[PDB]
Amino acid sequence: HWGYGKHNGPEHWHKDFPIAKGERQSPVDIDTHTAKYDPSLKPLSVSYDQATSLRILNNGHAFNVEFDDSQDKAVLKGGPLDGTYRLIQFHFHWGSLDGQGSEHTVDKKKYAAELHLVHWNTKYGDFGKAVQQPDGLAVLGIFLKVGSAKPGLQKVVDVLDSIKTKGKSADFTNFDPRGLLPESLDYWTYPGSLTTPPLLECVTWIVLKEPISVSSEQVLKFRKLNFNGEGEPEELMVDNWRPAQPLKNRQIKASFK
Ligand SMILES: NS(=O)(=O)c1ccccc1
Ligand SMILES: [Zn+2]
Repeated sequence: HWGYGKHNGPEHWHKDFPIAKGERQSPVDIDTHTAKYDPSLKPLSVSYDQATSLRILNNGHAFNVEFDDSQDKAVLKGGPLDGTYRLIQFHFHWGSLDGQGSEHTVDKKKYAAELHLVHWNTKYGDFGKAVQQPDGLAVLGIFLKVGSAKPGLQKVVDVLDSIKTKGKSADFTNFDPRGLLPESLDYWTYPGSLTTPPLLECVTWIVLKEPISVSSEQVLKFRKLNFNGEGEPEELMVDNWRPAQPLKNRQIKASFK
């Protein structure tokens, strides 16, 4: 099965998932000087006040905080998006060291980690149908740098001990994802894909320019998670990021002048 090891990592994925070499793969390097301000972008609206988190799960690749998406509770609208996109889950990608871990890069700079808030287009009824559409998903990406602690992340950090290994889950109700955002909503946007198999080309990426700061201690606890299941040889869950892919026939647009 696919993973992030030398034997099953990003360089191998194309053998099971040929779209890995496709025309709109993610992540990409964001060359800030080539990205162009787009006046046609509408104001971005992140509306998370009624979010209903449910559970946190170690899926053997990362951990997902899952939300109730049976109604328009936490939604993303505006910006490059047509219509309403509902939050279904968030997760992170991170490194073994502070100098790597992000999937997107900014002028080739790698951040320590990257948060993905995953949303599906409500016009398609469910997530499964949405991933059969070129505009099925919107992922809000947020970079993490190591510095001061992020208070809104601590509840996540403290529950990780209970989901150490693949397949473990825990209740995670009443978590407010608003606490994971930076001050500014300035962003870059481009059409791309899921960054893990099945690598489906359904995503409008919205990558915030301002990183959030998290403490060394917070990211260290991410690195104590395990890729393996309980009772199996320990393989630390680190470096669960795909590197930047060819931009090909795409333009990255900026929300800011
Ligand atoms: N990593 S990502 O593109 O946000 C992703 C989201 C949902 C499923 C698989 C991958
Ligand atoms: Zn992701």
